[PDB]
Amino acid sequence: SGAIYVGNYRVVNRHLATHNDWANLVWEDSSRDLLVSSTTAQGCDTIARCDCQTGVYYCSSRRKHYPVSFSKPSLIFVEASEYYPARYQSHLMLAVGHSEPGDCGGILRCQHGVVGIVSTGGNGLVGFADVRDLLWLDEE
Ligand SMILES: NC(=O)[C@H]1CCCN(C(=O)CC2CSC2)C1
Ligand SMILES: [Zn+2]
Repeated sequence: SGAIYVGNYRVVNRHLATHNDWANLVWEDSSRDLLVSSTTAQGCDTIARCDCQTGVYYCSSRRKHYPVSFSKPSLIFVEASEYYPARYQSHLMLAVGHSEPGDCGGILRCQHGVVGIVSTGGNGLVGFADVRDLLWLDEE
């Protein structure tokens, strides 16, 4: 579990969104595994607006932050889950990290701010939903 709190937005994995998220919906995209809902209180996270391919992510199944190298956002095949059917998830970045279920949500960050949020993983893979192109998170 985990979310990004920027401005009056809460960014979560779409497959972990609550009823309150759906009832206060701003934007959702199943192909990216992302959902954004509105918040009453202002958040403290800042979104990175950069081209970093190195950063650090939080792994809840280890209680640890790990440094990682990650690929550029791309269309990657995601096998069948209890969450989605075989498809291609877009705007996904992969790294060698550990992951296990209970993982989605953890933040990936660089020196500029938040880059994205664990979304994929396994056999040593940990893939993350990029948010750096969502410029509207910084306003309104
Ligand atoms: N984004 C997806 O399609 C996910 C949905 C949940 C399951 N999934 C995973 O890769 C689970 C790993 C271990 S924590 C992430 C595919
Ligand atoms: Zn950066």
